[PDB]
Amino acid sequence: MQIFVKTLTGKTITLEVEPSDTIENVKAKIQDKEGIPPDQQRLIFAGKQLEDGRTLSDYNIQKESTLHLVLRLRGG
Amino acid sequence: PLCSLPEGVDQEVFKQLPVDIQEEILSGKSREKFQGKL
Repeated sequence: MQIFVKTLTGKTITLEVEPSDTIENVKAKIQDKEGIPPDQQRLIFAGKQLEDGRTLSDYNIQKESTLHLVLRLRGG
Repeated sequence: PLCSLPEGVDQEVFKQLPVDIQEEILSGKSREKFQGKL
């Protein structure tokens, strides 16, 4: 299933993931798409942020899920 | 409080995000993509 990640700048990013995969896999994709590390990369679904220590299905991440990428605390 | 938004910010995405993210961007922190406009 492909999900769309809309960043704060309204930037949609299509990522090919599965309901069995883990958030860590979804985040990695965004890296090869935009180029943001897991330290500044943040996910938003169901009105709450997701963690790398969980599965997509855990957050009820269905197909064409409308994800939201947010910038995490950064040095500068 | 969406009076102070970053550059190229998406209102739709802003009002769509949780209060946690709305307060993080409002504080003027977490800026890696672009450089803050101080």
